[PDB]
Amino acid sequence: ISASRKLQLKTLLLQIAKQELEREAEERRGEKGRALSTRCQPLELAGLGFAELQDLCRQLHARVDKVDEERYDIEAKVTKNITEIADLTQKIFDLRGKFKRPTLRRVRISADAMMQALLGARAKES
Amino acid sequence: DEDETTALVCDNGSGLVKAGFAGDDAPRAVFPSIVGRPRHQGVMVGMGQKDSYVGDEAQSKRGILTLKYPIEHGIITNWDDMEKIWHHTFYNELRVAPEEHPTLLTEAPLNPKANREKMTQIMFETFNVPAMYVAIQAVLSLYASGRTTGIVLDSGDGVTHNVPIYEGYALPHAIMRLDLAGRDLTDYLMKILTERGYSFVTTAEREIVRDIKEKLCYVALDFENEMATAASSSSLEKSYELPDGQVITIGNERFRCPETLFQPSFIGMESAGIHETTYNSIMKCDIDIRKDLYANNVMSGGTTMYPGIADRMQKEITALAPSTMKIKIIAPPERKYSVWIGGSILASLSTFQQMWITKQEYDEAGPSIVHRKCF
Amino acid sequence: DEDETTALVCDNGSGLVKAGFAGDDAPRAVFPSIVGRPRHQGVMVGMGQKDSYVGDEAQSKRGILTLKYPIEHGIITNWDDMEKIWHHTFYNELRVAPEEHPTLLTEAPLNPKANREKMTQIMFETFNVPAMYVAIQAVLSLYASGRTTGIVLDSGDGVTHNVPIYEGYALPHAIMRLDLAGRDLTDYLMKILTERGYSFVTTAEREIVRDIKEKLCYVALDFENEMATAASSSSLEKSYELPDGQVITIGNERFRCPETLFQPSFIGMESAGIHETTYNSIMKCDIDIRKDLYANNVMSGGTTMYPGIADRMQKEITALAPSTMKIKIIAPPERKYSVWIGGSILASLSTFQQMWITKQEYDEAGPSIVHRKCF
Amino acid sequence: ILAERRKVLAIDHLNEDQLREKAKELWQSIYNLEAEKFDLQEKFKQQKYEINVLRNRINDNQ
Amino acid sequence: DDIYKAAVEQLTEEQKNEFKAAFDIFVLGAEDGCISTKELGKVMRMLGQNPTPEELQEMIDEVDEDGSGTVDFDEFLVMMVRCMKDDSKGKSEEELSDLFRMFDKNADGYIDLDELKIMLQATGETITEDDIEELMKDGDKNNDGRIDYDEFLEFMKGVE
Repeated sequence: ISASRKLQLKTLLLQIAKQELEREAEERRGEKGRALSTRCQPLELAGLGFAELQDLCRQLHARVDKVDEERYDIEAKVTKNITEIADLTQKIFDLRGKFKRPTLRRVRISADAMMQALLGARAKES
Repeated sequence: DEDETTALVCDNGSGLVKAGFAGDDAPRAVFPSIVGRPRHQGVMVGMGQKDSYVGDEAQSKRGILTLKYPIEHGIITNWDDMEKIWHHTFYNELRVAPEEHPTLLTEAPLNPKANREKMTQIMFETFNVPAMYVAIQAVLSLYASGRTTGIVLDSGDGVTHNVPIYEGYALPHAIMRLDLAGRDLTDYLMKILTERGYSFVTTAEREIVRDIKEKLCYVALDFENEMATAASSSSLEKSYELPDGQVITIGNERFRCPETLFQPSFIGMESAGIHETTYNSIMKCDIDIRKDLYANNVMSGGTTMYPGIADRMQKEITALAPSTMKIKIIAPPERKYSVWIGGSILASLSTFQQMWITKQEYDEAGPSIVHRKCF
Repeated sequence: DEDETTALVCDNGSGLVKAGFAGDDAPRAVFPSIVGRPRHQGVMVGMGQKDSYVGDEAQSKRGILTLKYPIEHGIITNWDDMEKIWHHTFYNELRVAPEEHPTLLTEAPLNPKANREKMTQIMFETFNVPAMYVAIQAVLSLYASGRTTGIVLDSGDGVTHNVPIYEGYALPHAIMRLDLAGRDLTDYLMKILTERGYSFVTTAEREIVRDIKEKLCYVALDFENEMATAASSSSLEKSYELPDGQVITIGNERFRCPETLFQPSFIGMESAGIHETTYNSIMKCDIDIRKDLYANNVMSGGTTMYPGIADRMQKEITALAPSTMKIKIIAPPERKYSVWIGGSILASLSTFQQMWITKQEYDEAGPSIVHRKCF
Repeated sequence: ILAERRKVLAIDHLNEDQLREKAKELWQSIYNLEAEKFDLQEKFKQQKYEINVLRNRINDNQ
Repeated sequence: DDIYKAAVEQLTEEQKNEFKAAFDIFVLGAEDGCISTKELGKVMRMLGQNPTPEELQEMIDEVDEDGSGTVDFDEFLVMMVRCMKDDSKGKSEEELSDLFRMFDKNADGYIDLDELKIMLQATGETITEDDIEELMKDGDKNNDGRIDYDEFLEFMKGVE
């Protein structure tokens, strides 16, 4: 088509697709930061008794230990599926890609560059 | 000429050096592994002239030069001459040099290790390369060919390596190296052309017979039937133009030269030929490997440009091979250039960026480092 | 992912692993009990390549792999390899994560503790299965076979169990662990085929002989007259196509191999063979039990698929057995898959829902719990 | 690793300011590990998603 | 085609006139009113040259989408003008995958129609169900109405 319509389309389209990812993500990171401020909630202080205070230090401490363990598990499995991304990706990609590197032509040098090297100063508005 | 520090690639044989930069699918120029020297006493002055000539200079002024080749059967015996050829290759004609670029070299798996040690020292100390890697020619042929598996006949100028590779791994126990290559085929041709009344002895003559072979010769699928006619009729003869306007007419010699690949006994070699040699590289591998190597006979290097080679090889292997099994041959247009091309592919692969020896590791270990870091 | 939190069932023998979910009538997939590892040096780069391959990957890529079996005559000795086989089984073929489902594993009770303890531990600690149950092979075979009473002959790859059961009860004093199995039959065949001019000594070769055995061999009800002819005539030889297109023919050796089960001296074993061992298990049971076991010899496991085996066993037992009495063999099509089928049946019984170890009882007690909760 | 997923817990000899420091630095380090948990879940969600893709192309090849 | 029109929306036409001037300087080299194979040869060995023959025979046979069969005048012009580099953002793998998430909102690696329809409707410009017909032909390389990602990739790789 005489489709400047299509050009501004597709910029806007990859825009809106990353934007649906982004609304996906606004929901996600809301939950993220929300759970952040809560999962350890800025705590309350005035007038308390010392035994309870050391109990709470120890408590939040073991909570570090435990939350560490737990997010670490989410990591380990994320990592397993990450290796899986590596491997499904890489290995299906073996079934499924690998000349995605095209005929990598360096005659696709900076083409404007070799152009200019052969033309001179006639290239000013672009 | 270039706007990036891309690796440079050089395929250095006893014939010519193919060279260019990584990322291309061809060398930028070819540099004959030749240093020429005058064999005559000068009389005139103010004539320019060189003390020694290299590459294409050596061939262009060859009328009064003796032309020597620094590499024998894949080994550099004269590396001072290779440094002059390389200086020209890099700084005058390709317009790139190891000084500002990492460099990949191509080699056979059983190439004497001392030869890599010396080339490694030269590129790091004479050309100041920031990094190096010496790659297997069979690997390079498989990348260029779109394969991870096959028997690669790398057909060099002075030696043919013949190494089976399966799933990207070497199967070294089945390497059938043969001391037969394009330069030996030339020797057979000049001896039979000598019998016809055209001796080729001196340098100009040596270059002509090599050129005759490259343009007139072929193998054909059936030698004996080709000869029954070629030995009986002038219709199979071709006249080649010699530099002085004279011609040489060649008959069955046109195929008898190439035939040495199938008949090494023609030059005094105790061998059954390249198809038997290929067969053994397949047949000595485990039976669950054999099927993939029979399906992947890979021709590379030079001499594979001879008409009929794909058919001659596939038919001979099929005859040697077990029945039922399908024997297939790969003989792409990227012939003779596929080793260089594979060098470009390998040098540029993202999976290979950590495989380079840096000029840190090199000086700490010295040139022998190539024996631990490359292969 | 399923329509119920059904148990997953995996029958892990020394040969192959059969797996699927409880409630089905077949395993969804079968894998060799193999973890393969490359025995070659890589030459090409960016080739992928695993440290180890499992199951069917191990067999498909076997051309350059050494293939190991983590299970030794019914005992897992390498549990890191079984964990990888299981992960593949559960996530790539069954497509179900054990975290949401109970898992049933099988063994002979004759197995010296480590197998049931480690099987229980792997599923609870590396897969986080909510529950576990290690089952008896004789139980599983009788459910699959439609019996509560009889002798289970499970002559598979590892060990022959030969355990008698009466009214659902074990008669353990009569169970004879027998070191005669399908794996030994393969080794024998490799050696006698070597005598014929076809040596089999490597991993690929061992897998070929196992395939030959499975497709070409039979036992014969009358081996003596069968060998008198088979050893005299080519008319009784069967051709087998080797992976590389070569052909091997096998004559009396075809049955000579299976015959070892009745002639264990062929592999150096001091044994009466499977027919007499079955007979002795019947004999060792009380006199009012013996008659029900004679009438109910039940085939399970592997090697029970050989032509002439149901008749060979029934006739040998009949010959050892007293007169008047009818000796009978049950040989269901659920052969070799019968332990897995029984697992599906057992896991799903309402009377077996209290037999499961939960992932609570497990952690409070540790893996030694398998000795209190399963049997 | 279990025994040491705990930081060092210093609440014995010093006064109350360092006591609350101990507790709440634990709180925030938790807080962090809480983040990492949620977000590794998130990563694993898009992970299983793009690996839904990956298993699809598996099938597309096997 | 469409790309031609957008890029001419960048700049104006008097430019094109002076181009034509440059070309009267060049336009020596049409055998057939086209600049075809022999013309590629002629105007390129004008300096003893020809494109990297991948480019050259490519133009000869392949980039003929229409059945032009040859390097038209238009096609040699195409190479010689697509020289100076200006494309934007060519969006691709990591982009297209995060996109594919809401494309294959199914969370499955196989898009359904209307997630893509929503994206289309919310781009910022025009969705011809002609072009949606295009995209069903393209995106789902399987064309099973559900798209594995790389299908959608090559369906969307490399464009503004």
